[PDB]
Amino acid sequence: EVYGIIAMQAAYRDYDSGDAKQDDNLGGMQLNNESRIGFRGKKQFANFEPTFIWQIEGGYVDPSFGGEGAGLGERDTFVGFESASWGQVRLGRVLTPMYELVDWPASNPGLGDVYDWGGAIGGAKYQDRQSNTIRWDSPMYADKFSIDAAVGAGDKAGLGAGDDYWGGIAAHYKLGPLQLDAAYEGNRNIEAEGQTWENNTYLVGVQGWFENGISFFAQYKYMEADASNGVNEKQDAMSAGLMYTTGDWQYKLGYAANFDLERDGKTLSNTSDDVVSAQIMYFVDPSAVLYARARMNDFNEGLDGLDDAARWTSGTNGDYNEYSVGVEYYF
Amino acid sequence: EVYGIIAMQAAYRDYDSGDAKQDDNLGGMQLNNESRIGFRGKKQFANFEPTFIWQIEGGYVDPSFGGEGAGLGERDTFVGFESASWGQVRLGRVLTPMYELVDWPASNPGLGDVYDWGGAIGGAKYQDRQSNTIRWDSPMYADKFSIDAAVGAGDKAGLGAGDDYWGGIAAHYKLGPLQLDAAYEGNRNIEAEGQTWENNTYLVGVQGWFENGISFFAQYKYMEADASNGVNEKQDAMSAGLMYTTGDWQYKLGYAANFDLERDGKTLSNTSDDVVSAQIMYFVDPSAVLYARARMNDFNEGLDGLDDAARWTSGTNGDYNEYSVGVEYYF
Amino acid sequence: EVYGIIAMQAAYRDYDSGDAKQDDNLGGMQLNNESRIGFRGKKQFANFEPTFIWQIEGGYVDPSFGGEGAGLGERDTFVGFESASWGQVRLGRVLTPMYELVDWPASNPGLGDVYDWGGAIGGAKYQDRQSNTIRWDSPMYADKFSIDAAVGAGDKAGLGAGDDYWGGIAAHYKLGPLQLDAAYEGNRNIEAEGQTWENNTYLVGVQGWFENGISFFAQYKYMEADASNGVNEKQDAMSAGLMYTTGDWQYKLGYAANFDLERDGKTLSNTSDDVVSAQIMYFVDPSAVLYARARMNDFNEGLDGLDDAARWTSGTNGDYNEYSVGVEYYF
Amino acid sequence: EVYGIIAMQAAYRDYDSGDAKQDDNLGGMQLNNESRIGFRGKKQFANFEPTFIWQIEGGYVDPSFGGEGAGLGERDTFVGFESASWGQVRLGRVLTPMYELVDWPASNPGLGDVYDWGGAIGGAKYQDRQSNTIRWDSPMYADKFSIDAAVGAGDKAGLGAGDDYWGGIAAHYKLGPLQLDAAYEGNRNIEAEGQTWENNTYLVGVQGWFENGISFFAQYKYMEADASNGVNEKQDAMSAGLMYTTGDWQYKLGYAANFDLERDGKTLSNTSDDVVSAQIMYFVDPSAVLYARARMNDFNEGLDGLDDAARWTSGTNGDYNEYSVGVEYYF
Amino acid sequence: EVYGIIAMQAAYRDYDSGDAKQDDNLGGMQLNNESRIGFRGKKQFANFEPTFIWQIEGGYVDPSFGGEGAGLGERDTFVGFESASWGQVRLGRVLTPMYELVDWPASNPGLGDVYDWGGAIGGAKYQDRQSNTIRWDSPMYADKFSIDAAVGAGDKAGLGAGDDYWGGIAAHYKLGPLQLDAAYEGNRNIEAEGQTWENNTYLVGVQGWFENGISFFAQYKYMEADASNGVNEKQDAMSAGLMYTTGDWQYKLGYAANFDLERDGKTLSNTSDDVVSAQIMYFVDPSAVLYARARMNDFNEGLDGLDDAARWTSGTNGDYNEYSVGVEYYF
Amino acid sequence: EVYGIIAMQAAYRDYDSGDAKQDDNLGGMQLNNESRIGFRGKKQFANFEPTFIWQIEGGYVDPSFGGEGAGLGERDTFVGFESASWGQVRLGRVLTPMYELVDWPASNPGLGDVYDWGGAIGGAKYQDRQSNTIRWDSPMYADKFSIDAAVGAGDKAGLGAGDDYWGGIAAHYKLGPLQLDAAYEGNRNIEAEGQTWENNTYLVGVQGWFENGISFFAQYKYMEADASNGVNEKQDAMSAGLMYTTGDWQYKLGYAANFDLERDGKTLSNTSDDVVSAQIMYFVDPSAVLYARARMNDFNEGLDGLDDAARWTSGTNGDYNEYSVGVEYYF
Amino acid sequence: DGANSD
Ligand code: NA
Ligand code: NA
Ligand code: NA
Ligand code: NA
Ligand code: NA
Ligand code: NA
Ligand code: NA
Ligand code: NA
Ligand code: NA
Ligand code: NA
Ligand code: NA
Ligand code: NA
Ligand code: NA
Ligand code: NA
Repeated sequence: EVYGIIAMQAAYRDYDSGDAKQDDNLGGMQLNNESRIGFRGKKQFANFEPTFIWQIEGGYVDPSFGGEGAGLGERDTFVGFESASWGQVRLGRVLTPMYELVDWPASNPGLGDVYDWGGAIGGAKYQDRQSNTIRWDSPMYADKFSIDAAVGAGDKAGLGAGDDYWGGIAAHYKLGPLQLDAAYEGNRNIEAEGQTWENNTYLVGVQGWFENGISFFAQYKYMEADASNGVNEKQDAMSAGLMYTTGDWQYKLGYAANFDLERDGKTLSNTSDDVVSAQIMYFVDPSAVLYARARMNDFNEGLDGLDDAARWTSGTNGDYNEYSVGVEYYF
Repeated sequence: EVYGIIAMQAAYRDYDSGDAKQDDNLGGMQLNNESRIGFRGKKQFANFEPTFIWQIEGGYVDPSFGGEGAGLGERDTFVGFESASWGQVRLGRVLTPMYELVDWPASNPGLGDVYDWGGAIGGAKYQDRQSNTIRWDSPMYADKFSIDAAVGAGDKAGLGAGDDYWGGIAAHYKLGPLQLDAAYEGNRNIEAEGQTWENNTYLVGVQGWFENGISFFAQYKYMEADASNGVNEKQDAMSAGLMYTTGDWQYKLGYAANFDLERDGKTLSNTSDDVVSAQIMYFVDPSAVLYARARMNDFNEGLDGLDDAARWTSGTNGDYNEYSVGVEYYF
Repeated sequence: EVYGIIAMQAAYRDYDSGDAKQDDNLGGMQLNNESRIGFRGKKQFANFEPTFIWQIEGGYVDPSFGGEGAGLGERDTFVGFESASWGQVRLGRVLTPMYELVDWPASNPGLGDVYDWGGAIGGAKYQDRQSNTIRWDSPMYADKFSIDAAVGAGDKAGLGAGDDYWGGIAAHYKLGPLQLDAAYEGNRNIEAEGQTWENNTYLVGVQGWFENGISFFAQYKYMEADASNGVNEKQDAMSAGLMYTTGDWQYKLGYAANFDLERDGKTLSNTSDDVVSAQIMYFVDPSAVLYARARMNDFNEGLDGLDDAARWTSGTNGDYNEYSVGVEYYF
Repeated sequence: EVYGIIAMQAAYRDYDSGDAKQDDNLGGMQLNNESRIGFRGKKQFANFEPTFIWQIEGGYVDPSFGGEGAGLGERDTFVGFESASWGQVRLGRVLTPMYELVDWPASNPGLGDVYDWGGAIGGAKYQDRQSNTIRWDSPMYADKFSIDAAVGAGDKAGLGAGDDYWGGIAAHYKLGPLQLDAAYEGNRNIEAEGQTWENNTYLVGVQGWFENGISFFAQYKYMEADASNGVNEKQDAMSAGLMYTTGDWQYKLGYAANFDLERDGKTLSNTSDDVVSAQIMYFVDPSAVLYARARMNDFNEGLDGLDDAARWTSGTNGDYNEYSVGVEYYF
Repeated sequence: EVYGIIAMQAAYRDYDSGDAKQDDNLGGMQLNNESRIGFRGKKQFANFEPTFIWQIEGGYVDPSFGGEGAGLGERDTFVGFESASWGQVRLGRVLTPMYELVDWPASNPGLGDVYDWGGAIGGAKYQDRQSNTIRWDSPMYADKFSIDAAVGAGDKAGLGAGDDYWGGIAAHYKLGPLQLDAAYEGNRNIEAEGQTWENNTYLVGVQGWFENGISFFAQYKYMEADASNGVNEKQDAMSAGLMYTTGDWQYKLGYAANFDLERDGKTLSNTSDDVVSAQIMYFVDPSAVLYARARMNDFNEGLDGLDDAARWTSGTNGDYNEYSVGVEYYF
Repeated sequence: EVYGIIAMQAAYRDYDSGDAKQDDNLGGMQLNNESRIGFRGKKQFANFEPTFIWQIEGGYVDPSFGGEGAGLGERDTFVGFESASWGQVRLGRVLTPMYELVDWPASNPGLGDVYDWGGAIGGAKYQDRQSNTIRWDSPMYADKFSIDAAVGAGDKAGLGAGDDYWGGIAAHYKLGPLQLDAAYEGNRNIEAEGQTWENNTYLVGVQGWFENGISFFAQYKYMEADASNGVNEKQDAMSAGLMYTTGDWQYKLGYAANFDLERDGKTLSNTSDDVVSAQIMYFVDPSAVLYARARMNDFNEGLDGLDDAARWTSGTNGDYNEYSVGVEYYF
Repeated sequence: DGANSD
């Protein structure tokens, strides 16, 4: 089958970076065209009971801040096998068990700048959608509880330019209207900032959906990092969102924050970021949503890494607020 | 739906640039494979009257003078809505109302080197296919006259690297067998040559189709440009074509020229370009055409920009003639 | 029609390059995802007896040692015409008549590093899949014998940066359970190493499939090359494979080698490569295979080109072993 | 007056031509006797102010690779007039203004095979000693600046077998211990290789004599040539020498090279020559010198002209080394 | 008589070998104690006119990368005779005529890794300090020209484990402020890599000292070797240094390089080394100096010998930079 | 029983040795008369189960390049015993298992100069016909596979002038229309070139006869040798032939080559031989053949052994072509 | 199919 998500967002950002020209360049109206096409299939092999699965998804065809055009293979693209008894195995490019909870529900709406790829820790907090990955997603035991487990090569190892690697695990338990979530990720042999790091991230969170129309999520994230010369970094983060869905409408309030980074026991001044976000969504069709969204990003004010040079963060480019309306359609 | 244009052109280029080695490099036989695949669809949302439309078109899969491979999203790719009374609005990557007329009919056959991206004027005379664009296409009011209007971000703004922007408007009027066309495009905040430019291009043109089988087009294009240090540039251009369609054949004659560039009132000598072109086309099938084409490109002799460095034109590489055969098939 | 090959390979490589860190970087576990999607179709034009054919194949969506994503057009992408009497012609990006025999059967399993793009000769021993190509494939005359013939522009010429070109021819004869293969390719006007080269490659080979379950192939490859300064280069190569097919299983043993290169009659020591490879394959379905493979690559020690710099070969990165399992599924 | 140069050179040449017999024939010990006798006089005519001058110089009486015997008139042989105010005019057989600088200082010691008559360009780079020439030599104006200027008939025209001709000019400027040199020569109507050529040669150079005994010269030579079938040729050359004179000894180190010939914009590989030379000289008398010299010539490996036959060059006979002692006596 | 050189050098090495642990092991701060004590004397025998001479020198008492302690006799240790008329003859352990020039001036400052014992050739390019040696030193004939000549036993022959031997000669010529150097060494019956080698090394060089305080040296080294299985190897090297001496200070820049090795006509890629070195020296006393030194070593990447095993070079341990301060005191 | 082969070959040889007279002597027409008489018998001894067998075959009565006359016993001459159950043992003068495969099929037609006694390896690659030999020939077990095994004294041991000896084994396998051949031979205590050698030769080969009239053979030979002074030599050779038999006619194409010899890791340049041969044979009678044959021998350029003297090969006498007709009659 | 040249 061919499948797609046609997704367009008109988003205006007003920055406050401390440079008028920098504010002028990064800000303005842009279209974030995240439409993507994919191919997918199953097949019952004659000489193997579990059903073979495969998918090839293209990338965003024209995101904001990027040029036009995407290749086949940039998003979830894999082969694998599935059995009703033991779940699903997937080889290729997939989401890490940790990242999947970081992205949904905890990065929506527009909380990603802070809670996804934001943060100041050194090394690699976790991977987000990684090539060279093998991932097991177990079935929902007793229609209540599931496990996600994966190991894979690192970014540099996937180019023959390193020996980075990672493992991760996540679990979910459904308890009536609430679901409890726990996730872990460990990255190893990460070459960055002239050092080599080991990262360890842990996540717990809760999601709730109620018959009266209130739904919410709340997540707590703890990331540790250790350099090979003995430096240690630790950072805390959280994410929460509250939603009331009535009729064709979903009202959403979102909050996520990173707290000050602690290096060798010393708290670093102004290494926290946070975002507050409100979003109105309209179910215009069983296959599409319209939405309007406003959010304010207050980013960290800077920090140096372990090479005495500036360490890049989602805050480097400056604080900004964003107003956006959009559409997403699935087929 | 999936659609495609399968397009192959075998083109021999004979250069006469003043360097025999360069002539051998640029010239010779090449295959210009302008084939592209696209996906598009319509969808009636349950809770919104105007019909949703979308398209994702791929790039040329192997053009001459370029490498192989093209991504999805490189050509016209957009979302939008349409209604019978007020037309269609499109957001995403589409042609500007000005460019669409420069391209068709005025760049066919092989007049593009002069009339499309040719010319010596500074700044950004007009955009062609532009991302980060909203474009309204009016219906053909009273089966007589139509409006095309769009605003969008500029090349640099789409990377967060500028604040350029642009707007454009075009109109068509049917008067019996003639169609009158007028267009305008103004580009703003164009960073080039160490200056900041304002561009304003004006276009009027006529197209005619007669029951006797003769068809013709003629366009006059006027480009003004203003740099931020006070320099003024003006360049005039033209394009015309005459074709006779009889039975399964179309004979076509095309001529286009840009005339000498005027900077601060002084016309710069030998900065004019023109092309003459002949094309034989065979309607090999309701969905395909064969064609053979010859054209002679005589380009301008050079000019410096406002940074006292050479300004690139379609003539930079040298004069050349072209002999080509080709096929185009639509599905 | 849409078509694809879904092909996934888990490959562990153990390197021996003479550099520790490099061994750690290049070696390790990777996923080599050679999945690819294509579109192809035929069309009978009303006014042209030969039937129109076309194809657009995408590239590997996530190969080892590379990033994710492939564009449409990276693999066999062409237009053409075909007839029952004189075969088919293809214009575009196709395999060279010689290369098709170098790749299949002679580069499988994992013999390619030695026999495909391996070797030390200068210039361009042959092309592998070239744009700007016209290729004729005759029918199987008398259901016994076929001809493949092609000419095309070179790598630099396809960018307007050179005037290289090449021609090639290949022939096969069916003799009971045996197939006799002969091929030639000559490349001209190759600019490399400060010289201008002419290459001439010759290949002879045999394939056999027997009712007893044994099948085999063997090829002998002779490459000559001539620089514009009078230097002559010569290198020979071979490849062979032995297969036992029983039931749903295939045992395959493969060996390939490049021999010492000769420069102006002088043998250069340690300019030889060879690879030994073993493979067990399971016909898991009429449209899919599973396979396990191990191979040993022993590469040349390096050589200088004619510009007093090191000339790249498949051995530059070092000797290595590889252990792999994989899946291939066709649709 | 009668005058002479008694000059005898014993030279052993070791050739390395790629043919044994040829090394045998061209190489070996030879005596190169460049002795020559001359007559010259002045005469103050009673009815004409400028003084009449004339000279008749003989050729080399038994050079190497030639038979014995020379006629009177083979070297500088001329009539002319001279005045203190306007210099001297010479009619007859004389050196061209350009050639005189190529020969001295730039061809000594043993640099002549490369920088004198060596090179691969077509036509006639310059004349050397040319009959049918009128040459003007200005005085040393302000004991600072001098002009040499000449026009003459060409080699074929001097036999009534053509209409080739040439003109040339040279200038010298003394700047303290330095002398700046520039020369130009243009040959016209040169019939060779089935074409008709025009050559334009340009020269710049510096000479220095310093009070501590250091002297040096360095020249840059630029050769252009244009054939009547549209072909263009270009070749660059250089020559330099370093000298120390103390007491009765002079040490000399010399190097000169032609670079690869460029034809129609394309560089021809290994059409370059170079020579290195060392010479020790003993001032055995105010009127004579003894000297020992060793030099190595590495010549181009061959090239074709515009009639597709080998074009003769200074390398045609092969690379060689030469060791020689000799004597020169002046009277 | 007792004599000594008290020599201490504090040196920091930063390595880049491709393994971090090795880089850590070989690098760091070390003290290189090259102090040595010696005894020497003369004696006029009653019944022998030439004066008896003898010397016994100890080794470095604590060099970097070695344990502490040295024996008497590890350095120049000999008997001999002297006459004013025929120079001096020495029997025993001395520097070979060539090595003495390699070491001084051509190995200073810290160019020794490249120019002294660096290089890739097989056999023995030359001996350095050699036991079981006889060496003649001519007087300075005419206060201008001297000969150093020696013959001796080889490394294995001095243990009764071979029959290697060697001869060598060097000459120096004073030319005003210049000294011309030429040396040769031939080693025979050298057993290595399963073969028996002959080496022949040649050196030419010049040193100059000028009254204004500039001094320099420059050397060119040519090593060829022939193995008993017919393999021939050739490698070039050079070394040069520039010094400005003003007052109590000497500024030094040094460069040395070995070039790519040639085996049977094949250039071995990346078997060349080079070093750049800077040194400031303080004449702290007529008998002592202080110095500071910085140097960068870029070594070859490895090569196998003729036994298909790695051939040790001074590059085996990896590239490194060195910063050092030191003292030398003569008494 | 009396038996014979009546065999005459008229052969014209044209040599190309680089020496006339040498070409003249070796060349010309000669008659090569390989006719020979033999006597044979079987005999059932009363008191020994295995049957007694014996043969005495004479030599060639007048071969080319030799004098007239042959004695009884020069060719296969033996006593022995044979049994249906275990095959036959033979004592005397026989072909060695290995020589039998080199000679037939691999030395016909006229491939022997290269593949039989050709080759450059030192020592003794193998024996051919040897006295003092015991050879066991197994039966064709299961009508599929046979073993040949033999040991014997060496050439010098059979005259009481040495202690050389040898052993060998060969095996044959029937696979439908194919015969697989493998053989081995080792020679020991071989005195030559002042050393004592060990040789080891290995051969694998295939022959096929198919009902459609095509037959073929192909052999691969690898020869190693090790001297008592430690030198090791290695050489490759191969042989193949193609036959089409229709009616009373046999067309045969033959090719064989020895490749460059490797001594102690060094490839010796131009120590390879190859021969191409074509033969047309007429089955003139059930007991006789006529034939015409042409072949080209291109031999090695020379090599020295381990006593620094030229080592004799089949190339010693020069390259030659041979055109010949002949007859063979059996009774 | 294809290569990996450099
Ligand atoms: Na964009
Ligand atoms: Na990543
Ligand atoms: Na899951
Ligand atoms: Na790795
Ligand atoms: Na070209
Ligand atoms: Na319109
Ligand atoms: Na990858
Ligand atoms: Na290519
Ligand atoms: Na074919
Ligand atoms: Na002349
Ligand atoms: Na003058
Ligand atoms: Na120490
Ligand atoms: Na030594
Ligand atoms: Na047998």
